[PDB]
Amino acid sequence: LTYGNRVTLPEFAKYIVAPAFHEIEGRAIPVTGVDDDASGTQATKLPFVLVGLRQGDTSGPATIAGNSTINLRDDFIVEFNMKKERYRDRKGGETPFFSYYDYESIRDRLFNSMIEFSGEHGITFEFVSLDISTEGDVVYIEFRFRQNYEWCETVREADTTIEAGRFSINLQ
Amino acid sequence: LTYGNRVTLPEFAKYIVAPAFHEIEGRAIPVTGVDDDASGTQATKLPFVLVGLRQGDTSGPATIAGNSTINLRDDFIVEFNMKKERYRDRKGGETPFFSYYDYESIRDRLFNSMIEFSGEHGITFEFVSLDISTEGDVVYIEFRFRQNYEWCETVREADTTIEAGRFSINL
Amino acid sequence: MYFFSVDPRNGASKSGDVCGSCCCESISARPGEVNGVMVSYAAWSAPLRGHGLTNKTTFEIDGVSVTPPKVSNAFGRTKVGVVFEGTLSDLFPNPEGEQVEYEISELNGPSNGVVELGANGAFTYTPGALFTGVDRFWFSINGNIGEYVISVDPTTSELPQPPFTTPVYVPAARRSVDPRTHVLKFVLGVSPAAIPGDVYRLTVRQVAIDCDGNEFVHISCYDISIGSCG
Amino acid sequence: MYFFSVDPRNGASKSGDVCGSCCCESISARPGEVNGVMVSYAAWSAPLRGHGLTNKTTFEIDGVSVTPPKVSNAFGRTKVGVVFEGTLSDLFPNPEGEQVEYEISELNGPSNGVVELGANGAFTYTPGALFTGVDRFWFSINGNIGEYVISVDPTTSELPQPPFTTPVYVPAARRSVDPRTHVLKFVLGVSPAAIPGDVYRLTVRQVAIDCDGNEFVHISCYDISIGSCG
Amino acid sequence: GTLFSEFDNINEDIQLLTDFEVQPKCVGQPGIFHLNMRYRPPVRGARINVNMAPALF
Amino acid sequence: CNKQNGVKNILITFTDCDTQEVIGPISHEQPDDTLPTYKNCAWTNTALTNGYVQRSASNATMTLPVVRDLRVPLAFYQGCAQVDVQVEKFDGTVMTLTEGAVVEPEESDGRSVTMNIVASEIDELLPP
Amino acid sequence: CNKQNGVKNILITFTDCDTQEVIGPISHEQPDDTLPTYKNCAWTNTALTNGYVQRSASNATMTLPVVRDLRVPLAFYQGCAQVDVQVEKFDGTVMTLTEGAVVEPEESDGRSVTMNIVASEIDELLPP
Repeated sequence: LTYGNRVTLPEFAKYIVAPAFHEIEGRAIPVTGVDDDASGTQATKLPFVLVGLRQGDTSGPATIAGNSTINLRDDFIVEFNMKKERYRDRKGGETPFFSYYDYESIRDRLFNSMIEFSGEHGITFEFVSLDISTEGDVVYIEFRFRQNYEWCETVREADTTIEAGRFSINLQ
Repeated sequence: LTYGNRVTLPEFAKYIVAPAFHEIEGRAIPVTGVDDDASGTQATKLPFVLVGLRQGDTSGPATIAGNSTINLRDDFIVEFNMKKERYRDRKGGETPFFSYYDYESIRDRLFNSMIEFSGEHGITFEFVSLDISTEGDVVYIEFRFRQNYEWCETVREADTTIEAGRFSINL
Repeated sequence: MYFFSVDPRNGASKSGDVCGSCCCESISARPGEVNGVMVSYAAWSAPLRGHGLTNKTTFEIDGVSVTPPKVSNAFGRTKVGVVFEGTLSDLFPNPEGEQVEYEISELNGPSNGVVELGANGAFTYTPGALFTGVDRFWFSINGNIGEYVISVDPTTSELPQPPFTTPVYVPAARRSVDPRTHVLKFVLGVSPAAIPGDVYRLTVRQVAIDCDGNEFVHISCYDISIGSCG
Repeated sequence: MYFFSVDPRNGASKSGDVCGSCCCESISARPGEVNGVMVSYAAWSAPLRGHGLTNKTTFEIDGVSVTPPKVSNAFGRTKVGVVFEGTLSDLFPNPEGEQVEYEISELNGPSNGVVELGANGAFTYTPGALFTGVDRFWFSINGNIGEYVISVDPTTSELPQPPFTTPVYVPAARRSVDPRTHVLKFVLGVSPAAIPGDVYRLTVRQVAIDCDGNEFVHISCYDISIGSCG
Repeated sequence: GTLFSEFDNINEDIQLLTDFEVQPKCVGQPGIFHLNMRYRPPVRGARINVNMAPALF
Repeated sequence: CNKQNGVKNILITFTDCDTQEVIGPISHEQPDDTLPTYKNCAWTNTALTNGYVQRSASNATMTLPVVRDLRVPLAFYQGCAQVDVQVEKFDGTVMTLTEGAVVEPEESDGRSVTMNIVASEIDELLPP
Repeated sequence: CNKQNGVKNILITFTDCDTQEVIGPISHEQPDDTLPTYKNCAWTNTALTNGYVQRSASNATMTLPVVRDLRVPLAFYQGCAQVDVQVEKFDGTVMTLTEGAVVEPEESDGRSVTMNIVASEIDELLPP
């Protein structure tokens, strides 16, 4: 993977979410913004997970001076689109669509995958907030992570000359 | 360049943005406000980059007294307009317009151009935030930079007199 | 490839003259090599806003430490197609009494023929068929290096005599100048017989030109130090 | 290219360096070089609101050190196309007894002919065919540098005699003045007969012009220090 | 103090006149960083000419 | 005028005071926005009475925060290695220091140290 | 300048009373903020009764702390060689003492000695 001290969202989706929950058949989509288009990102068959950058930001010092430890922070959000499934008891009863949905399993498995990836590569994320909201028969579970890193100047080129030489003089 | 300790927009757009990406044919347009007009600033062909001042502010001491180190802070933003291009996969496959766009290369090489310029002249900028947002077939990549400097008194004129000979009455 | 930046003959150079220095530049050379040298007259010809340099450069070679050779050189003549014979003993006047280990280096051998060295200072040179020109080959008599020149004739009358190339030389016509960037290029050839430790001096006289066709002369100096193993 | 600024004599307020009276500006020069000098009278002529400078300048070169030459210079005459012969032995009156290494430097050879130096102070100058003018060449007798000038005539009567160019000289008409920027340009030529260590003095007289056509004279001085890297 | 005397103006005597700019990237040869420094040997003792003036009370 | 305050280059040379082996000069990077501090005069003063003052001898100090270079041991920053430092600001100033000695080591975390260098004299080169 | 209480130069010249060799005059540097202390009057006084005083003979004393110069042996400071000391303050005063003798040496660590010099008479110069 690129960026030895960091991850890009495609890598996040295909390495931390895809090897995780298998009932999504590898449908981990990276988008521009998780709310940029709701008419198109509501078509993929359930269940599917979106990953998109919320806002790129700093973590303290960010002046661009060739040597100042440019610190960075990207805020992205991971949303599960999962299908709620009512239970039927034969006796003629049902569970409403507004019943409680066990997300705790989802957070558990997501965090275990993240911990394993960190322990493999030494890259860790910050958990910020968790929001759950339903619509029709689909529940939206939106994790908002945050990741700090330092931007490594790339130019890293060759360097003018190579010195050597000497010569002196003691004038008048 | 004017303003030895600063770089006015036009100079930013033509010396930092232009020698960067060659896919914008130097279409780094300096505008007054980034949202001053959305019906006119959407005619230039894709891709292209705008540069415009958001708001000018201070950085602490700002009194205007001839000698107080008037400090100033100009908050401007750089908006990329890049044409999204879907990937076609013969078999009736395509990638929707909401697929992820790699802004990382953009940020990287823009920062590189800024670093080279800073090394060439000793002028540094502050990064504040990065926002992306799409619309139809266009992705807007919006950087917000902030630049500190000190404003110099320009008057710098000739002196009132030149002293010498005085006078004296020690009665 | 050597690259030199010329004195701008402005002023700061050598604090005017107070300093002086101007000790001639250094050029390390190895016997047998053929290197290239470039000199940038820009720092001198850029203020003289005009038509740059001209193709009127001049060189000179003089030895400040030569160590005259022990073995002498030799010249021979033959016709086309006919084999040539020669000896290799009368070229080494030895003051002391010692043995003569004749040798022909495979690196600096002939170019259009084949040489079979005899057992006692003899050699047979078969020239290349269907060829007429000059040929050279470098022998190593008891370590001391010398050259043997052969002139093959086009069977009619005779060929003239080559000038027995010097230890250090600059090719006749391999110099050039780019008036757009004020750079003079030339070649520096070192014979395989140049003795290590010797020092030669090369002086370069380059003439620029103004906007109306007048001249501006400049002279510079370098020391070629013939060293061994680099 | 030397670049000098003039003392503007505005108030003559130029804090002397206390000790360091010299007011002439220093100019280093090497035997054989032909350099260019630019002097900016802008500091003195710009307050004088008028038509700037004019090309009616004047120069003079009075020596300071001389170190009189050892070998004398020589002059010869010949017709067009006909080969010329000459000697080089009566041109070096030696006080002491030593040998005479006659030598003709390749850098300062002839310009329209060829010179074959004999074995002992003799030489044969073959001028280039279809040519009629003057030619020069600089010999080096025992290190001492002297010049020989030859005049080839177009077979009719005779050619006049050139003035035996001096150690330090300023070309007749190669100077110019830019009234738009108050800049005077001239050439400084040092003949190969210059002796290292000597000092000459060049005094320049430049005249500016007012709005009505009068004159404003300005005089400056420079010390030409002939330095040499040999 | 030991090797030489106090520089009158150290930012004039010392000068590290380089040429690197000329050197183009199309060649590697570095090393022309000539340095020219002035010299004024440490001042010493010399004639201390004295003038005694005998007198009485 | 007075171009932006801030540091541009920081050079450090380590010499172990036991084996006399030298490392550097290596560059470094500021860990934050703060800048190094200085004191050049080797003579501190003390407030006497009635305007007078006692001029005693003292040491030129320098406080400098840097990010630890992951090829130099941390001991070389904590005061187990003689250091020679050089700083260059944007406005053209440069501050050089030779035979420095890290005094009063402060506990660090392994990625950002604050060295209190003490030297005999610090030299300037006030910009052109 | 005026109003600066402090030492500027300390010259010491050692002469061995065994081999008659001479070393100096070598300059020295103060080890701390303490200044050399002096007493010029070569006559001590003692308080008798009713305003009188017994004026007896005594010596001229001097107390001088200096950093040992790493070329002169330590013994030359501990009272094994005759010393010739000469001090100058910032306000112009310069005090000279010749053929002194270090009396009652104190323990030292090798880098900062405190000499109690005794001599016949010290001269002052009293800046103009």
